[PDB]
Amino acid sequence: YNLEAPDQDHAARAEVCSGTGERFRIFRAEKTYAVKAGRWYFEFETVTA
Amino acid sequence: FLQINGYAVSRGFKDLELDTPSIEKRFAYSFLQQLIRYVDEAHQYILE
Repeated sequence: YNLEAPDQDHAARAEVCSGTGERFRIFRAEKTYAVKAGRWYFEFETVTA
Repeated sequence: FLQINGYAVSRGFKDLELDTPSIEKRFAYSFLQQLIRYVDEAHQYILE
């Protein structure tokens, strides 16, 4: 008596298991360090993707 | 007034079963496979 399992279902939960207060966290430089003229560069390393 | 008195009207309880959830109803019964089947126009074209 052959058995056929239901086909695989995609995962759409989006792993959003954070607290209700936050879904993302924003880190910024201080307002006083605002640049208004010139050439500026900074680096962002991504430990995770 | 229904809602305030606490009566909730129910929509798809009639014929609540539809049996699709994309699990029992494989592919597209009436668009994709029906199109590719109607491509038998090509087979009858060969016969012509």
